[PDB]
Amino acid sequence: TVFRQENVDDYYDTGEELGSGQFAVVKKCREKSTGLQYAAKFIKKRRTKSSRRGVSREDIEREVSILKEIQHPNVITLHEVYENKTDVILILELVAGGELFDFLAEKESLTEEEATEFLKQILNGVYYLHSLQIAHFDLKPENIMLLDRNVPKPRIKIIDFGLAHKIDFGNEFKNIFGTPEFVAPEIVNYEPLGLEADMWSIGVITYILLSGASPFLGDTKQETLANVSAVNYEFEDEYFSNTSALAKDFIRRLLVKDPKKRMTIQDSLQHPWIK
Repeated sequence: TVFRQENVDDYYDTGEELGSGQFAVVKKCREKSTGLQYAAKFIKKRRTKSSRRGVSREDIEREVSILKEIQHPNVITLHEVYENKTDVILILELVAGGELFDFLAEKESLTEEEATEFLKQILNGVYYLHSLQIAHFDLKPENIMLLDRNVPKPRIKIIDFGLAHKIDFGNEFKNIFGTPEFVAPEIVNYEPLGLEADMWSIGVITYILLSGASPFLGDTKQETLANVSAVNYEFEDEYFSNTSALAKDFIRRLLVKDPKKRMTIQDSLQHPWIK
């Protein structure tokens, strides 16, 4: 697809560098016409099939396609897309609240009920995405942001749709990817993928959110993958002594190897722990 060919500097003022990925760098910018702040994500193009640097115009085309379709309070929103000879620039909503977990890193330690409030927002955004048959495939702590950390009730924002896919009927998807510690066995074992993968990740998130420890993180890359596939984890008393039976049941129904027997997003919203 053809994106805006005009120079981004004609419409925005470049600023500080918010973050930085492997094949992408994000900067803080301000639209000249409105004075409003946004985030500029520069994705370097591959433009050379044999090249292992940059992103293919198939992966870029896909992420923007998903983004352009998204429109929910708990998910990042796309403003504009530009491109030149070396980059594809995505002007995205500015999310400067930082990582949810780093915000919770502040004492006055979260009550189980207060923890549910934040998870609820995560479920809300996932609910919205799955309803559109969209699997994020990269749900983990660092992609769970806050719009503003200086308000009574901080709003969580789900970002980074670099791995997101549109689950279409017929023709399955199996590719291997993501971060070992937060991926589902179907991803590790190169098996057919669907929306059930995000639900697994959510269970990993809640597990960490409530205990502060990871359920499958091992001493090495191999050990972690083995813990995931074998779905071996425990609720050691040292971390789950103050966790209700409902909170554990909720996680158990998400950390299940068989994708078809794993709770769906709609099932999680009606779970007695979520109410």
